[PDB]
Amino acid sequence: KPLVGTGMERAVAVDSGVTAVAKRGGVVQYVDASRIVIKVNEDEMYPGEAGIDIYNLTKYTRSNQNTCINQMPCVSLGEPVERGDVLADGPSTDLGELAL
Amino acid sequence: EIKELLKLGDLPTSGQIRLYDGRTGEQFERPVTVGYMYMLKLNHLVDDKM
Amino acid sequence: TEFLKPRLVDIEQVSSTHAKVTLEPLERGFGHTLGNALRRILLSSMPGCAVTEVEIDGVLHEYSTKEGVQEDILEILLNLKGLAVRVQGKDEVILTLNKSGIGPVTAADITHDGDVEIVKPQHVICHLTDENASISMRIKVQRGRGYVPASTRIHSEEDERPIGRLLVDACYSPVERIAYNVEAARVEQRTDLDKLVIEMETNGTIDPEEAIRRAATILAEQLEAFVDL
Amino acid sequence: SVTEFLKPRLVDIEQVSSTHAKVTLEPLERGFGHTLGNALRRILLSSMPGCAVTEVEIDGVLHEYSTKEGVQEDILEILLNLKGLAVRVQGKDEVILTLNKSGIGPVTAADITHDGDVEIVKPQHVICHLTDENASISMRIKVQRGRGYVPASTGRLLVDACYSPVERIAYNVEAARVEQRTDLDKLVIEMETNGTIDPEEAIRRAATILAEQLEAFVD
Amino acid sequence: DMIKGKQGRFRQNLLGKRVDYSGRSVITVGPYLRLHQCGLPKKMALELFKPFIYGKLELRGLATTIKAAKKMVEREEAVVWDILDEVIREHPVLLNRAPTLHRLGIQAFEPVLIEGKAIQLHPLVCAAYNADFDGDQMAVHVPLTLEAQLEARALMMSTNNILSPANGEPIIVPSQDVVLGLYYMTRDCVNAKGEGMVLTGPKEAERLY
Amino acid sequence: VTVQDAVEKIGNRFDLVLVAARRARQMQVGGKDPLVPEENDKTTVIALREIEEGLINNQILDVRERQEQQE
RNA sequence: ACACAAACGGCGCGCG
Ligand SMILES: [Mg+2]
Repeated sequence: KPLVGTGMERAVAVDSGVTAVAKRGGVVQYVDASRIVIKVNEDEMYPGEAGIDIYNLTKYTRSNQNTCINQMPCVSLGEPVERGDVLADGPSTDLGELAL
Repeated sequence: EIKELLKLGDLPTSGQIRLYDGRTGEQFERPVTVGYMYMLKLNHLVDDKM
Repeated sequence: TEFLKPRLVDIEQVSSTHAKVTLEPLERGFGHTLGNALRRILLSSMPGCAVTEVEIDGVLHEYSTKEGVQEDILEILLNLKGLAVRVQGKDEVILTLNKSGIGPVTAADITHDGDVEIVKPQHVICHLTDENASISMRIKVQRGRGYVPASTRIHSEEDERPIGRLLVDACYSPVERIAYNVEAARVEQRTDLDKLVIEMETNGTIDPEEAIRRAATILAEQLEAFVDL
Repeated sequence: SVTEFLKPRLVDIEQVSSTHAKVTLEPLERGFGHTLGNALRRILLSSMPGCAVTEVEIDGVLHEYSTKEGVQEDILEILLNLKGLAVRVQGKDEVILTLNKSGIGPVTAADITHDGDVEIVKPQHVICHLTDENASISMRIKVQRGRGYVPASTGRLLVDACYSPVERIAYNVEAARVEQRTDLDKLVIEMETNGTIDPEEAIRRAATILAEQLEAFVD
Repeated sequence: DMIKGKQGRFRQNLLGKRVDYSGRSVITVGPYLRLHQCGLPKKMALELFKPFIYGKLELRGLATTIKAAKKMVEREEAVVWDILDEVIREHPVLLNRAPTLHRLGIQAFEPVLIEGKAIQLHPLVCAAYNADFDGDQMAVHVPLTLEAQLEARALMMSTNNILSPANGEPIIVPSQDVVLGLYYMTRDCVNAKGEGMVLTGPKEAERLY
Repeated sequence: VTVQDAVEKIGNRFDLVLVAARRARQMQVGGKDPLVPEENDKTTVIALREIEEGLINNQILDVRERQEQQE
């Protein structure tokens, strides 16, 4: 991470879209460093819907400039998350803080 | 505010410190600037250009 | 010839990894002279026990994924590089660690043997996150001094490196921290006799007293060369 | 190898002058050159055991800038001039010396009232120049045996306690290739001495002194 | 079109052309270097002098044929390095920054071999080259024939070019850091440790300091 | 080595190189071994040393070749 | 038979 920051670190990482985001208010139950799956609060569970959201992390893959973009987890099973929370860190990020 | 934080820290409000030559163990003359800085690597490393 | 020979008058294991030691009595300016040299020698010269090998239960490269684990393979290598151990009367050895089910892993989990020593069993190793998940890895240890990059090592070995064997950089030094202070203490019931104190932090793999004595012996080797003119 | 380190096969004896021989070492384990050079440097100026000249008892001259007639240089300069003197004293820890000369002429260490149990590096060294034929001066001077060096920070005149017979040391550290790598260092050393002990032999003594300290920690 | 203008043969090919036995590298400063010397990486050096190496190998008789010589070089064997040192023992080399300002922009140097990949330059010279180490690259060429080698050593060698040609004045005036340290050294302090003694000469002055 | 002095003997930069090369090729493949001692130098330097002494010069070289032709 | 090897011309972005 950067030590002496300016306040843009959270925002840039989130809008960049390289990091994973909690699409719904939910709690975590799985980890494989390749996928993350979330159990969602009833208030956002839809009547004819599973009640769970799963994400697949992008792994080592050449960028347009020949650099890897692999994503990494930053959570644990059973851990709660608000909607919009940072789910998985990407390159040059930690806890959704821009870290060049 | 920075001065107070240094005092709250463990360093003089000036931030400069004495130092010693790693080769000879003798002290350098008067304090010098010692600090922690954020540093970046640019995508231009030598082997990719030589 | 008025020199009084210093001695390692006291030793202190202030912490299980951090230690203090003092030398006395010392002639004028010698404390600085010895202090600088001993600091320099210790950091460079100390012989280390370090790990450089990883054999795993099926992945084929550093960048591979793993079923039901919290982290990627490469991050495992970083943790292993951080891990350190002491070995008794040996030059190299292989260790293995097996776990299954949802749980975090620590150095204690290793298949330890009495002729091997783990400095921090609580040291963190990557976690398991599935009921059917399991890990069974093997690692080799070596004795060396200094540091070596992985690429240079294989090119020196030149024998076939089988798939499933992963390479890490050797960082042998058992210690990396040195502070030493010269002070005046009473010998000959007079002033102008110097007292020296050293302190260091370690990965616990060596006895501090052995470190200074081993280092001093090493310095004597180079010093003796100057008589060879 | 795990507890073995490379050692130098050293060859260089270049006495551009007998008072200073240029010496070189190779190969050394990476970084040892600075360690060894600094250690010996600190030893040579600070630790050497030697004899030093510091005393003047002289008529009327209370202090170094009080002056007298018959000599063309000031007491201040003369005190400087005699400090350049270098002498070997056998056995005795201190010796007192007398000088007495007259007339227009330069005065040399040879004029010194001496025991014969004492030796000069340069009997031809000059410490006085006399102004007139009637001019004559005489004084008592002291030689003292001691370890190292001190300035004059210690009815009579006194000067620095410069026991060390040496004042020059330059050491250089540059690399040389082994058959397959070039990370190893050379050590190149130059130092200058009055010649009471010629430079080379003193170096072995310098190592000797350090060795005595390390031997306590021997394994 | 092929003739006229900037893309024409005149500029494209005739008055400037690609040359074999050339290389480009990133610059670095070697304080240990003497003014006449320059440090270059082994990797480039091994490539640059292959024809020379082959000759010495066959002069050594170790290589039965050119292809054998080339085959051995692939090894990068110790003997190759031994021969390379012998070949490079005094061979001058050309270093130029781009774009050149003036004839001082190109000067000759004697090489020393380096394990890394940057090319090392003497600090005093680089100023004349106007080199700024914020990432500047540099190009290297080797003179082949006897005549060129003498030409390079006689004229281009750095020791020859201490004076500017635009004005008969030293271009070698020291750097910012070199000058400042001396400036600090030469300054005086009204009162200081050890002040007020009399010294026979610099010899004891150095020791006392 | 760096000369900056032999040029005084011959008096011209360009002539120095031109004459030196003429001599150099002699010791290179032409025979006529070096006159100055050898210190594992290269012929360019070795010949350069010969002029640096003022030992070799164009006039001597002109004499050397013409007298040698003989039979 | 003791021997060749993969660029022609544009565009964008950066570099000192
Ligand atoms: Mg630049």
